[PDB]
Amino acid sequence: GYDNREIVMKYIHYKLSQRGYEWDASEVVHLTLRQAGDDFSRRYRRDFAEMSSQLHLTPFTARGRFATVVEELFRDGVNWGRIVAFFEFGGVMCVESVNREMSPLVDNIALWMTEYLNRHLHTWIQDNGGWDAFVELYGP
Amino acid sequence: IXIAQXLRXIGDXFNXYYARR
Repeated sequence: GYDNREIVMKYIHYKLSQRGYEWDASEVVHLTLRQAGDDFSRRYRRDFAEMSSQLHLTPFTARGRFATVVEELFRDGVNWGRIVAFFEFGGVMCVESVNREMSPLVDNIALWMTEYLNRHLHTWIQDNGGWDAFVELYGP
Repeated sequence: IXIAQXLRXIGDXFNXYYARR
């Protein structure tokens, strides 16, 4: 386990580099989340195909859409699958930001994700075994 | 609230696919 900020930073850096974008700022947690995120994306590629246009992302819409989506995602519960979806949704927001010539937003989204993990998911994560539990359920 | 409920449905289904034991 340890630090949510680093977990976010590493996840976002990886998702962006996959699209060839280099973003200026144990390891088993980072790798496991990468693997899970990639399988999530691989499986539900088609399902979220339209998403980037559904997002309709602008500097004025970004924070509101993030809140709306993340708050609704976890309204009636939390589980590791929903958390992986959360990370993937963030990744999509970042990729779309660069695409819509809003690359500075990437830093804001990383902050929003970090804050949300620290202030709203932290309790559930610790009560359910920490990132160590995630590693055992999802990783090698 | 689309995107969020259709992430949620699929997150839950995904968390199936990775059910304990």
